[PDB]
Amino acid sequence: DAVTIRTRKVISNPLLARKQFVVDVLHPNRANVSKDELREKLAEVYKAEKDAVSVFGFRTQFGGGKSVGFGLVYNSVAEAKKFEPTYRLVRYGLAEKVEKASRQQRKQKKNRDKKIFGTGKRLAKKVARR
Amino acid sequence: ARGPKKHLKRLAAPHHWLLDKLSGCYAPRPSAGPHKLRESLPLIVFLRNRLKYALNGREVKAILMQRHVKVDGKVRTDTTYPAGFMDVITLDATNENFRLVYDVKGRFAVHRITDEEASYKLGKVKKVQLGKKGVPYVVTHDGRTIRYPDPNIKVNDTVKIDLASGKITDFIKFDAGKLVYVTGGRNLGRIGTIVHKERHDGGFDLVHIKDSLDNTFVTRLNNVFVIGEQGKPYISLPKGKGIKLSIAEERDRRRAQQGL
Amino acid sequence: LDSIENRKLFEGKNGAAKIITIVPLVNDLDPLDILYKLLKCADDEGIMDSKRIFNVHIKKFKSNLKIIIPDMTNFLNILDCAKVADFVVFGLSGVQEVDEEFGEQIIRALELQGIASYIGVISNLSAVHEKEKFQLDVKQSLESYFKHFFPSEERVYNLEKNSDALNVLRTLCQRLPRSINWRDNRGYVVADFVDFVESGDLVIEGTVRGIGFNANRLVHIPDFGDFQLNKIEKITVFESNMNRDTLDEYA
Amino acid sequence: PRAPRTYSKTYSTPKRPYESSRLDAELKLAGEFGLKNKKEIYRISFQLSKIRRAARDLLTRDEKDPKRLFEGNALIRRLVRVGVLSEDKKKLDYVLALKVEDFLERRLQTQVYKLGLAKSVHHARVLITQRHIAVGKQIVNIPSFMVRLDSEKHIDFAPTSPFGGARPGRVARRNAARKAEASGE
Amino acid sequence: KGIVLEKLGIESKQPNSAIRKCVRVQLIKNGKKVTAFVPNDGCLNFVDENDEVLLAGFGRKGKAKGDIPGVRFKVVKVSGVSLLALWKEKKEKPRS
RNA sequence: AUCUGGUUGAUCCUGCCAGUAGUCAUAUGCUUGUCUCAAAGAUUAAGCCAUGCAUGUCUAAGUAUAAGCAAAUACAGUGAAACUGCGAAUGGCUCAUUAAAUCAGUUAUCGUUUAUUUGAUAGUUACAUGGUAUAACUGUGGUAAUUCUAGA
RNA sequence: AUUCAUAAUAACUUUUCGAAUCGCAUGGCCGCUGGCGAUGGUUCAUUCAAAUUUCUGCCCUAUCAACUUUCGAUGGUAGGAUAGUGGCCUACCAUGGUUUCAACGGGUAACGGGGAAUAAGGGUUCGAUUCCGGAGAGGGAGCCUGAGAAACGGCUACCACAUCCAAGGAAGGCAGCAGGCGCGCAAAUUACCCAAUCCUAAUUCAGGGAGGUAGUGACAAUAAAUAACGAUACAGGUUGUAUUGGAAUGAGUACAAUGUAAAUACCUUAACGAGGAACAAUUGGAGGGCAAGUCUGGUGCCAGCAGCCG
Repeated sequence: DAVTIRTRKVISNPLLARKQFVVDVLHPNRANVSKDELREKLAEVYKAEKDAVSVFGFRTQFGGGKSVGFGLVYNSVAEAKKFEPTYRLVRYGLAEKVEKASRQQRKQKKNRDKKIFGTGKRLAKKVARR
Repeated sequence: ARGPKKHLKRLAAPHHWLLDKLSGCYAPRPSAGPHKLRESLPLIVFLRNRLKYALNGREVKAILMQRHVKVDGKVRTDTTYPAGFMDVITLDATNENFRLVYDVKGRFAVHRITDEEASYKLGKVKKVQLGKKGVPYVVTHDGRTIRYPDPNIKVNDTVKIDLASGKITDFIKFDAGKLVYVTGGRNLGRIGTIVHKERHDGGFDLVHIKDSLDNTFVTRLNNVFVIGEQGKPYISLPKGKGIKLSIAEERDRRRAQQGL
Repeated sequence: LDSIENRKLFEGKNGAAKIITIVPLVNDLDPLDILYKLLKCADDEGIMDSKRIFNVHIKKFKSNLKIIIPDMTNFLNILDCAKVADFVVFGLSGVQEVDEEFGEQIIRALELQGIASYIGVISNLSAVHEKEKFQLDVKQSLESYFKHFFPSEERVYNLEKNSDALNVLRTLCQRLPRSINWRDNRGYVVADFVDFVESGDLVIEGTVRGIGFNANRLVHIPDFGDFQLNKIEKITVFESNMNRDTLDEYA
Repeated sequence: PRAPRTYSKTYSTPKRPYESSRLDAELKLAGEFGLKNKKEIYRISFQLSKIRRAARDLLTRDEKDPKRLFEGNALIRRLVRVGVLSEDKKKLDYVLALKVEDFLERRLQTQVYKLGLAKSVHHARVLITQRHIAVGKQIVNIPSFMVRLDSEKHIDFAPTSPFGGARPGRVARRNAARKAEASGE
Repeated sequence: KGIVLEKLGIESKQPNSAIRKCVRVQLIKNGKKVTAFVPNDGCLNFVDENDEVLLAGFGRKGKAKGDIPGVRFKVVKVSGVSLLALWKEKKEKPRS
C-alpha cells in the first residue's frame, strides 16, 4: 500500500538557515520506511537538493502501522555541511570517518611526553653514546 | 570550600526556569552580571527551552558566535549571560524584539514588542549619592550609574532610560494612585494601584495594593516597581494584564470557552 | 601479625612452590593445552617438554609453581596425584558430554578422600560457535553441573578470553589453600631427586610440608610399604638415634 | 547523580490470613470474572480504599468551602467518565457506597464478553493477549484496561489479524500447503 | 560462623525422653564457645570436627527452645552447603 | 478504631509467654519464562595497597629564522618546542572527630576583604630607551638509578 | 541614628597610578588628519562570594552538686596584632562569671537538616547514602604562591609503615575510576565514548574515570504466559465426566529496516517455531490456635516431631 508522509509543527529558522518539523508516516502492510527513502521524498516536496535534507530519531507505534520522527531541510548544501554534526554527515556519506587511535592509547602517549623537557633531539644522541 | 563555586546541580536551580528532572545531572550556572543569580534568566534557557530555535547547547553557541543576538542594544556571546527583568532582547534576522516581563504565574513570558518600544527601558532607583569631586549620581536596579540626575529624583522612583546614549529622559515619583508591578514574593506578577504606605522605622515598610477587580493585598516595599499612572502604563503589558484568578475561574474559562 | 605469619611459607623466591594438579574430565581435552593457555598470561615467553612434572617461576607475581600432570590411563594414579595437591584444576569440554562411568567417578571419588581446593575451567568453548550468545547457553549449563558437586563455586572460567585466563593465574599465585586434616598432621614430601647407594640405601631430597619429620619415626611409601631412615640432613645433620621403634607388627 | 526515579506499591494484603468466609467470597469473584490471582482482587480493594479516604475527608468540611467544591466535583467527574458511578448518583454521598464489583465490571476482559465477540470470560482473555482486539485504531493487549464510556462503540477486531480481515495464521497456512503438496502429487 | 570442636548428645528434659544431637563450636570473630543443635535426624553424619559451620538463632530471642536445656542456636550450613539441600539429596558435600 | 492458645476438679480475675500483619530492614535457603524501571565494600578495619588512567589550555588580534611542512627582500600560510598569561581553591570520595559545637528558621556589618562580569571614571607628570638577560636551539659532559642537571 | 557622602587648609611619603602594546580597514584636507575592535590601568558602584554575628531550638546519666580564676577565669584603661570588631595577645587595676528552671563531669555501636517506616486520633523508631551545610585526605605541626588554601593527584620536619639499589644514594600517601589483600553474616568490569548534561582555557575547534553507554545484579517497584473451542459417548436439569477434530499464539531463532558516537536490547517485520502442547511451577502445611485426612504401609518412648499447648 501507499506510504503517506505528513509534516507538522513547521518552524522556519533564519538563525540557522533551515526549516525544522515533525515527520509523521503512515505505512500499512510494511515494517517501516528507510531514512534513505524519506530523504528523497522530502527533497522533492520542499524543492531541495537531496544532500540538504536530514532525518533522524524514529520510533514505530505499538502494534505497527505508524512512525514518527524529526526532520531538517537546509537552504543549501554548503550551509548543511557547516551546521550539521559530523556523525550525521558520515551516515549520509558526505564525510569520512577519521582514524584516531583508541582513547586509552592516546592518554598513555600524552603521559610519556610529559616526562620530556624540550624537543628531545638531544638526549636521543646521549643515549646512543651512553 | 576554599573559594568560589563553578557548578550548579539540577534540583538546585530556580524553579521558575521549568527545567525537567531527568535530562541531566547539571544546570547552566549564570555568570556574574547585572542581575542576581536567583532571579536572572540565562540566554541558553531562553533560546533553547522557550523559543525552540535550538536543539542543543552546541547549537546555541553556533548562533551566538555569529553575533545574531544583542541585549539592550549590545552584542553578547556568553552562553550564560544573565538577562533579567525589563531587559530588551533583539534578533535582527527574523526581525523580532522581546521584553522580559512576568506572567501572573510568576514566570518570564515570551512577550513581543514593536520596533519603536525597543528604544528604551525602565529602571528603579536604588540609591542616590555624591561621587568624587562632588558629582551626584543614581544607581538603577540593573546596576547602571548615571551622572547628573535631576535634583528631584529620590529613592524608589522610576526612571526612563534611552538605550542609545544611556541618558535619562523622564521619571515618575512614588506616590499614592500610581500603578505598580510586583516583582517578588507570593504575589509576583500582579498589577495594581497604591492605596497607602506603612512606615516602620528600623524595619520593613509595607505597601497596600488594590487591583482593578478591587482585591487588596500587601507586600514589602522592596518588591514594588512603579510603572505608570492610573490606566496609563509606560510599557505594553503582557496578556492577561496581571489579573489573578481563582482555580475555579480558570477551570471554567478553559473548558467552557476555549474547550468549546 | 597472624596473616603475615601464615603467608610467610610462600613468601618469595626462597619460599615453597604451590602444587597444581590438572585433571581433564574428557579424553578430548589433552591437559597440555590447558597449561599452554595459562602461561600466555604470564607475559614471559621464556617460561614457554617430554615430561609430566614442571617447575615454574612467575616473576609477574613473584610466585613459584609446581605443576603435575597424571597419566589419565591409570585411575589409581589420578587419585594419588590429587592427594598431594594444593589446587586441582578440572577441565570441562563444551563439545562432548562427561561420561558417567569414568568422568563422574573421578569427581565423586576425589571429594571423598578430601580436596584442598578446586577451580573449574573450559578451554574449547569456541568449537560450538555460531554467535557468542550460543556459547553462553553452553557455559551456563556447565556452571550448573559443576556447582552440583562444589556448591561453593558459582563461576567457570573461559580460558579463550585473556581476562579470564589472567584471572585464574592470579588466584593460583595469591590465594592460600585449605588444609587437609589427615594429611597435615603427618609429614609429607614430594621427591625432587631420588638416588641409591649400597645392603641398600635410598636418598631423597625435597621440601617438607606437613607437621614435620623426625628421624626416630617410620616412613611410608604408598606402593612399597613401611621403611626406616638412618639420617636427616638440612641442605646440621640428624642421624637416627635408634632409641626408636622398628619394623614390627606386634607387642 | 541524576535525580531519583519515584515509584510506589499498588496493593495491600488482608490482615487475617485464614478467615473462611472471606476465602469463599474471593473465589466466587475469580470464577465469575476469570481472574488468575488473589492479587488482582487486592489491587481493586486498595484503589477503592483511597477513594473513600479522600471523600470521607471532604465530607467533614463545610458546604461551600471552596476546596470541597473544587476537588469534590473533580472526583465525581472522573468516576462517571469510566462508568463506575451512575450519572443518576452524581453526589459525594453515593461515592461512599461503591463496591468492588462495580470496578470489575468495566475491565476490557469483561466488556469483550458482554458485546459478543467472545463466548466466555476465559475465551475473552486469550483473544486480548493474542493481539486480536483493537480499541479504535490501537491494538490493546492488557486485560485490565478500563473502558471509558466513549470507547465502547469502537471495540472491534484488529485489522492485522484473522477474524479482522488479514491472511490466515501460521497453522492454517501450513495445512493448506501440505494438502496441496499431496494433492499436487 | 564457627569451627566445630566436638560432637555431643543432650538428654531432653522430662517428661520427654530422647538423646538429642548437638555440637560444640568456637566462634571465629570472638573465640567464644557455644553449643548448637543439628536438625533433621541423620544430618549429624554430615558434620565432623574442624568443619566450618554457619549458625542461626533458635527462634526465641535468646531463650532455649523446647525440650533442649541450654541450647540457643542451630546449624544452617556446613562447609558452604546448606543442610536442607543435603538432607533432600539435592547437592553433595566435599570432604577435607 | 477486630484479636486467639496456655495456671483449675470446674469457675471468674490479675499477669506474662506464644501466635498474627508490615518494613525504600539486612542476611540466608529452595525455585526462576517475558516487558518497563533500578540500589549496590556504609555497618567489621578513617585497615594496607601491584598496575593503568583521573588537569590542562591559542584566537584575525602577546613572543617564530625549527637548519618543520606547504606554497609582499624586515615580516606576512600552517605549525612542534619554549617564554608569557589564565586555570589547577571547582568537581568526585568518605563520616573518624564533634552535644550550645555543627545545623535550622530569623537578623546585623554605622564592624571588614572581594580575581572575574556589568556601568561610570585621570588636558596637571620621543619619527619611541636599556641588558645592570635569558629559554627553546647548537655543542661538550657526569651518575646503577628519578619528570636529576653542569660548563660554553 | 554618625566623627556619613563630599569639600577646604598646613605638611608628609623609603613616592602609588596617569598606555614605549596588538588585528582589520585606507577615508578626509594641501604632510597634516581619521574609523571599527583586542588587551591593560586608578577609584566608585554592581555581581559571584567570604569572615564574623542576634534570638529560640538537641539523645541517656545524680552509683556526676558544686564549677572557673597559678598558666585569662568576668570586667575597666592603654598599646600591639589583624582585612576588620573582640582577653585575640601584653602591661596595670578591680573581684567577678555559671548552677536544682540541672551548671560541671561521664556515655553515645552521635556528622546536622530536607526526609523514611508504621499509624483511627495522640504517638514510637530510624536518617553512613542522589539536595543543602560542616569536617578530613596514614597521625600531628609549619609554610610558599595567589583575589581566594593553613591545599595534600603543593612543599618541609618529626612519629608509624613501606619500595628500588652497583650499598654511595633515591623515591612515597586509591576515604577519585577500575582492580588486589585482609576482615566479616554482609556488597559488581583492571570494558566503550565525549553524541547528551554541563565546566575550564589565550578559546565555536582542545580537555574532562565530572558525566553518559554497555556488562554483573530475585535490594525494592509496575504489567503479565503456562491453553481456548467444537463433535461423540454417558449422566443431569443448558451443567458435569471421558474417544476424537481443526483453529489461534509468543517463548525462541532470523533476512531487513529502525535505534545508537558505534553497538546490544526494546518497538516493527519476510521465513521458521505445540498434543503427555516433556515448550512438563514451585514453596510450606493437613490435632488446636489456623484453610485442609476416623486413608494406607512402616516403626518402637527409639529415631524423631514440636514458636506455645503437646
